[PDB]
Amino acid sequence: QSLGDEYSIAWSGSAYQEVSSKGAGAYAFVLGMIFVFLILAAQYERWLM
Amino acid sequence: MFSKFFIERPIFASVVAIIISIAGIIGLANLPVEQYPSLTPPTVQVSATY
Amino acid sequence: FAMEERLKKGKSIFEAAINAAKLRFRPIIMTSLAFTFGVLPMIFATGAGSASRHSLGTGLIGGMIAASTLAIFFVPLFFYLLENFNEWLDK
Amino acid sequence: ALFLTRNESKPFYFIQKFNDFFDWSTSVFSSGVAYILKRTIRFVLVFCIM
Amino acid sequence: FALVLAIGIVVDDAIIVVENIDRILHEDSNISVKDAAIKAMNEVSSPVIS
Repeated sequence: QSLGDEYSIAWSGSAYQEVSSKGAGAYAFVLGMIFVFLILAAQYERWLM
Repeated sequence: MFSKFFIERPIFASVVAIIISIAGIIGLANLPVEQYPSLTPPTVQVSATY
Repeated sequence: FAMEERLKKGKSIFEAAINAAKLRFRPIIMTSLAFTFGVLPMIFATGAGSASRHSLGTGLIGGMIAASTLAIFFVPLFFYLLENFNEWLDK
Repeated sequence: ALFLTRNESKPFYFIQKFNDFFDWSTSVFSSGVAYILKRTIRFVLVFCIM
Repeated sequence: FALVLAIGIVVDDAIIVVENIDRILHEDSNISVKDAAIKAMNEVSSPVIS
């Protein structure tokens, strides 16, 4: 708002890491459970349990 | 006999296949897409001034 | 299949080869044509990168045709000739 | 094993006609094999020519 | 490109197993559908693994 025309925002350290992280693995946690669901339905031999 | 353990347990077989498929889609998303593998000879340039 | 017929089923060298042929003809052709059809749109593909696709297509389609037609007739002959030779060696 | 049954019947006509032509080609192949087997040497020469 | 060529190859193994199950199913009315699979596997395991 106050430095937009001439100044450019830049980030260093942790801040650069956080802004550019675009981190994956949000789905990972769900995937872990899905994996568990499958290894279990093969032990149990029943999809429901 | 390995074949028949599966035949007696369809769910077990299905589970193994599903796991293979899932790992497959995770892998597909992760993999880079290029036109060709690297076939280009690597090049180093030495420059001098007289 | 022929080897099984000559070794454990109990058939002549000549009969094994033709009874092998009648039983295994359907699997061979099925699989052979599944491949040929799989590589058919290569040879017919037009667009960017068409030339590479076409070349790969032509070699494979022709090869498979030969393996599915000519080879299937000759391989039995080889089984006979070779197995007959093996029997002669045993004597 | 779980899904296939012998109860099934009435495949489509176009599929049936193709299968019949296939089953006649099966006999042609068998007859061809028999002829080739009898001509052990003429056909071996053909292989060399090829 | 390899994946395209693969489509044909990957179904080749599967076809050999279900082709034989069908044949056994039609040859023998008495054989139960699962018994077929076990019997078929005995016959085709060597062709597939090879």
